[PDB]
Amino acid sequence: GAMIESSTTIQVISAGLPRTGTKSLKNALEIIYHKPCYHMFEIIFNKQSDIIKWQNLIHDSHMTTKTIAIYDKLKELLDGYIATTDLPTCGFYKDLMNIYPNAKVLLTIRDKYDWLHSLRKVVLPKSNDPWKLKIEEGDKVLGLNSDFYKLSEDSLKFAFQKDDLNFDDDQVLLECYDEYNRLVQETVPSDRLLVLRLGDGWEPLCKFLNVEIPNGIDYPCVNSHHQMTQLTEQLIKYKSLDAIIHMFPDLI
Ligand SMILES: Nc1ncnc2c1ncn2[C@@H]1O[C@H](COP(=O)(O)O)[C@@H](OP(=O)(O)O)[C@H]1O
Ligand SMILES: CC(C)NC[C@@H]1CCc2cc(CO)c([N+](=O)[O-])cc2N1
Repeated sequence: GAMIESSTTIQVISAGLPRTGTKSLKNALEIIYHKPCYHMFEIIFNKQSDIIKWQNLIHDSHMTTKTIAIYDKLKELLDGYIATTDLPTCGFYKDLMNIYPNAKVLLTIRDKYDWLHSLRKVVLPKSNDPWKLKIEEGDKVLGLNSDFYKLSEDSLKFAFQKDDLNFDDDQVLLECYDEYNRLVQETVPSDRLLVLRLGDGWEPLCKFLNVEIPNGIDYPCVNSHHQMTQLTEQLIKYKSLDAIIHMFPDLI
């Protein structure tokens, strides 16, 4: 197909929750558009200064005139990106739809129990889980402090629309997961939505986006809980990111 000059603006809004293939999608979108895609990894590795901006945004977003102030902040944060995935953005998908009226919406989904088990190993271990101590240690090596965890928890609460949330309760999380995914499919016009099951790969995505399947490039498969466990252990061992970054080429 012909090469065309794509606009550097948000073209794709992904509503999928963490641990649903969002980093693979981020990588795939960057392969298609040759511009960056937002993801929690963007905050952790490139823009930790964004953390307080997202926290402020979530704080203001329970609240027209104040709507515009928030929408402007949302635009500032996403400037120069061509897509959004993952926390903290995914909870804002309805607002992003208004701000970027020509952007299409994706929903990444998977088996709810596989999701919960992935989440527990990586994002939200039970507070009695000894692994949680390793996660906290690896996080410190990356320079992630209490404000990062606050942003993580608050943006999940915001996505699930729940003033508080027993994070140690599987049944609660499973119910929020199903309800969240259900509400996305109800809220977004089917013309504007593509639902992607883990493992679907390039074809339905590229069709939806009217682009050619990348030549000879397999659809990304990254950010497994096994890989994140290795990253955590390596961070603990070497006490820096830069010491090991060459060992995780596509992941980061
Ligand atoms: N192309 C692909 N095919 C199958 N699973 C994939 C995949 N890309 C990512 N995943 C899975 O999606 C999860 C990561 O999602 P996210 O990037 O949103 O955190 C991981 O699940 P597991 O932890 O169960 O291995 C990872 O294995
Ligand atoms: C030791 C290091 C690997 N820990 C970082 C971890 C794993 C990556 C990660 C990803 C997300 C969302 O994709 C969130 N989140 O939901 O805020 C938190 C974290 N925290």
